[PDB]
Amino acid sequence: SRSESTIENFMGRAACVFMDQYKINGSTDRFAVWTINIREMAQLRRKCEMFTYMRFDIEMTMVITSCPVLTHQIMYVPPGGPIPAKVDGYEWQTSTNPSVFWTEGNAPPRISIPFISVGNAYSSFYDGWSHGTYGYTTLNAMGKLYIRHVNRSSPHQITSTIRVYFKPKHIKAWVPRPPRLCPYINKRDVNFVVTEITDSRTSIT
Amino acid sequence: SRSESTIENFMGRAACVFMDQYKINGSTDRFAVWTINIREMAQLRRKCEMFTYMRFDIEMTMVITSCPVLTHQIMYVPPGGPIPAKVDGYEWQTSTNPSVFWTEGNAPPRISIPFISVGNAYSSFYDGWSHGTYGYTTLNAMGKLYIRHVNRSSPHQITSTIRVYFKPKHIKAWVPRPPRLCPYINKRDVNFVVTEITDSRTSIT
Amino acid sequence: GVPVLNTPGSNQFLTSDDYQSPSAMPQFDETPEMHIPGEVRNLMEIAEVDSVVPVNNVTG
Amino acid sequence: GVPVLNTPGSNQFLTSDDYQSPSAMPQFDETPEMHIPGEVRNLMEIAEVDSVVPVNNVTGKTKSMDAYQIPVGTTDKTKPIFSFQMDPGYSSVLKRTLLGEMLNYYAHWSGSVKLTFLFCGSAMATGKLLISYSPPGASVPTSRKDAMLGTHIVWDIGLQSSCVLCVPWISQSAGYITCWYQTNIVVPPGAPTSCDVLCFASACNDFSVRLLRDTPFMA
Amino acid sequence: VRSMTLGNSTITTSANVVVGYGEWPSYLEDQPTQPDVATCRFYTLESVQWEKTSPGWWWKFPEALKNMGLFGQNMHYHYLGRAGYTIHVQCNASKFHQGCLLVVCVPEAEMGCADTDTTFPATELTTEDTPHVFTSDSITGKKVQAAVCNAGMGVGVGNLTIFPHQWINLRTNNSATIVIPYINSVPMDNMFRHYNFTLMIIPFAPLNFTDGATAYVPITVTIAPMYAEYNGLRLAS
Amino acid sequence: VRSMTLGNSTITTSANVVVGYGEWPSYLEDQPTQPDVATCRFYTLESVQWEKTSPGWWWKFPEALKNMGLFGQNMHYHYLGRAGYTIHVQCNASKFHQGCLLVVCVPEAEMGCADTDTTFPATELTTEDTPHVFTSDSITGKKVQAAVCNAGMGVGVGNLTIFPHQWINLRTNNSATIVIPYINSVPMDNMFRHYNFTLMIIPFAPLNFTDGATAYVPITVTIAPMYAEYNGLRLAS
Repeated sequence: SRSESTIENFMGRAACVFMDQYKINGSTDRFAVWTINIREMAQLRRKCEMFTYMRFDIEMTMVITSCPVLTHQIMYVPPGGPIPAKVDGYEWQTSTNPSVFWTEGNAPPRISIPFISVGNAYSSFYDGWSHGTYGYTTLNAMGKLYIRHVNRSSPHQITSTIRVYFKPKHIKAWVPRPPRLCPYINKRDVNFVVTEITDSRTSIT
Repeated sequence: SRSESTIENFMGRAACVFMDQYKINGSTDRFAVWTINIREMAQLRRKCEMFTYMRFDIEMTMVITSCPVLTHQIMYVPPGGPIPAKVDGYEWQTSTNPSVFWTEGNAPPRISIPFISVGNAYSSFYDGWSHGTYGYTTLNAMGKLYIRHVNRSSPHQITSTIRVYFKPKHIKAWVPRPPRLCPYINKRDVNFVVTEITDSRTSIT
Repeated sequence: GVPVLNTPGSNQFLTSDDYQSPSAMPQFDETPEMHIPGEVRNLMEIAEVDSVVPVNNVTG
Repeated sequence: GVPVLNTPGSNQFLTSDDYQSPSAMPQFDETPEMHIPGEVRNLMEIAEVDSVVPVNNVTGKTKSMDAYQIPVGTTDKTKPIFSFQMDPGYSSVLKRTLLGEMLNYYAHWSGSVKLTFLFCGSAMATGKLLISYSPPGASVPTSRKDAMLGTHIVWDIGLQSSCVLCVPWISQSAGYITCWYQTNIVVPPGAPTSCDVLCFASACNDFSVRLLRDTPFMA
Repeated sequence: VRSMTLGNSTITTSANVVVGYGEWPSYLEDQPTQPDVATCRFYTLESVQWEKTSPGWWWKFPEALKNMGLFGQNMHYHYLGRAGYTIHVQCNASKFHQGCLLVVCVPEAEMGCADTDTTFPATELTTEDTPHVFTSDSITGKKVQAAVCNAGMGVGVGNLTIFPHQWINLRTNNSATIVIPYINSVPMDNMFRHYNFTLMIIPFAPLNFTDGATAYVPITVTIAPMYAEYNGLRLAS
Repeated sequence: VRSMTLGNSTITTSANVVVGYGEWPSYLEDQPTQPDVATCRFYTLESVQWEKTSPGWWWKFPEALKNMGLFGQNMHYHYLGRAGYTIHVQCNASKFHQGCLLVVCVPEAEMGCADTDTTFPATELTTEDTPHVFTSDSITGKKVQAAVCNAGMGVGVGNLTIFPHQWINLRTNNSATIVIPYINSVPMDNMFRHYNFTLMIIPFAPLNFTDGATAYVPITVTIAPMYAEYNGLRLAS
């Protein structure tokens, strides 16, 4: 009767973790970056922060709109990959960086990322230093997701908005952890404001 | 020879239970709600009111028209789900609420809903109180169906009309009930005007 | 992959079709079926029940 | 080739689908799995762990350690010591525990809640406290006598320091659990009179949870 | 003319028993306490005066047993419950009396208000021991639309023979026995706010007699809650 | 009252041992050298003064064993390492003292800075042998947010009983023993820059006594690094 209380049923469901737009013609506003992390959405972050160590594969499904036939390149760089600094940068042509070519009107593109960490599990919490900077390790680095129009130009001005749906797959988790009481201040650190344990009451009876 | 007189052959067939339109740009007219009930269509309501308790799965097929490539989100909230109050409300991004992303020109979208009641069957009739309000229970609650354009904007004004086809699946029914004589006054209650049993006749012979 | 031809009738919504559909919530665990008296498997079980016939349906 | 018909539902992105997907880097050889202690296969393994219940969550002190401490010993016997609604969801006492925070992810849950009361007073102190549970339909007892005429347990504090009770029918007007001075805290000249009681709520080994939803805690 | 006892009560009783939907009442975190002693005893309601102009009556159960001793008492103490309700109807009419009754149970008999726009205030449906009479014509106000030819539900009163029913024809028999095996979706419900079935007695052929006979025929309704069980008050282990 | 020896050290010791996550510490191009002799000996820290107003304490390991003899010495010589850390806590309180402690280990206990905008300068987390105390109210500056009701981590302090923990109730027992089988993703990490777990001791029921007793209760923490191993300094074959 508790089948749905499993980690796969709990953690594994797609959520719209990244909203961004990118123009087709005109500098740095012509592509979208999104360094992949589990700390983007505050609702998904509270779930991944119940476990200290997690191990899962990633299946992403991009949802691209627009405002000719438009073709989009969604290039995924591995954690050691070269990052483009301009829409025309040579780094888009790298063979090592897998990319999908999706033209508008078809089913949305789907790309699947394995467990790419150097260690044995991703860390939700890191009590330690890089040297440095506290709470950051390069073991839970999952790459970036560079997205652009492959079209050279358009007579009209076209602005394309992309939604990324992040779904963990084959989730494995270790070391349970209490759910977070305080709200989130920043997306990189664990800093908090001292909050009350629970809503108050008039008396003890 | 009576194979077609079965409940599956009788109850299980798709009917256009909800017609609504929703503009793409401009407040509350930019999405469609439709709380899911069997009391919408008067022809389908007369059939579901022949049985006191019913148990079925739901397969819906939306039919979306319009007047760029348009993409639509059909978000289904479970009976405990958060409901959006605006087109841009955060509730559209909830992972828990399953949604389909359908772009125009492809086969129409189809979503299937299991038996989601807390009890063991949906009630066509409830002789009792919520405390309250008579004839209403939360056991035969099936959710809502929020539908919008995922496109941020369009230069032209686009109005999209959606038709929902509701087909019960794997129907199971209990406790037969006489078919309703009187017409329907309201979609929530069972109130009626006293009508004659049958059309009159000149004499008894 | 395998060679495939799309026959006429692809990408149409026949209202009376009986195809398997993708479930919205596969994870959802449905309530187990319970015995309720009065299982209705056929509608001729309803028509086989006697009912009073309004023979004296004169105009008054 | 083979004749194929595209059914309705082709070329759609159902967000909750479970199709096999083409991997970005098939060549990549994943790190072999290693044994890490604490494998989590179910979330009811989290809810089955006892956690301290903030019974004393009065308006002044819900940002200190005094929210957990039930003050006993200083002290009329007419008014109960504490009283709180039993349901974990939508009850400020059990709303934010290991048990309650897991149950706020699920629309429907049915099970039993186990309460454990720990007496944190001196070893020389002694007395009796009457813990009464009232069923969901029944009204809260007004006196110790009406609490005694029901489901209760007279907990001798000098004898045993922990009192465990498993409450049934906790699922979604719920049950009330109360405590009464049956006997004042009898103390020698050396030991301090005022004592504290801690509570521990956890799963009573069932807890089936059915319809996952979004938590009402994070905005 | 066998007379069956049950508890501290006894009634004298055509031994044709109608079992509702062919199923006999049966029993069944969660822990139900069932009181076998008492409760099952026959609860004889007050007799009703059936006359030439009587259109009908209805009772809503379990709420009609609200004040009937321990069974009604248990309804207050226990949040949840379920029962089986053997119902005996004995017309007690002379040979020189003619008439025909439909004794039917109609589970989940949701009724409609007279003024369609507004709803009735919760007491037009049921008073505990006293029945609610139907009406011969349409009515108005915030009370249940109690016109026969519709039985308050909007369906035809002639084809209301699909529920568990019995025919009392004073020419043939004066007795009826119906068994109603707790029809509900949820296994236990609150008796106070939920009406499981509605025993309604409708005269199809009206009562008739000559001038010397008694002007009425008193109909007696007797209810025995069978296999009643509730929730467990005491703490689990 | 069995007293267990281990190395050149001996401690006198309710023999209830809590094994963290039900797993006992175990061993395991790459070549690890493990020092069985020494290291495993008990390292008794300085006792802490527990008072009526004491909010709590925490230690970060392995860095709290930075100066503890050969084990701390090995941390400098070897780049990588792992250990098992049997922890003994003995309150040593009289019968006339009352109180309740939570002794919990909390692996990967990342803490938050008081001033949210800025980060702490690496020494507010840990000093080697001396503990860091919590605070009763909120604080400000570039130090760890050490307010109990949050335990520095943002979670509730009541539902912090999910980690490997032990309850010290001076009414019942004055001792605690926790075994922490090296929880980490990578099999070996640098002890200096990574804190594997944070032993924090939190009084839920405060210390109380009458005027004649000693105004404090000294809590003694004892750590034995079990199954410690490091990397191989010498060249492979």
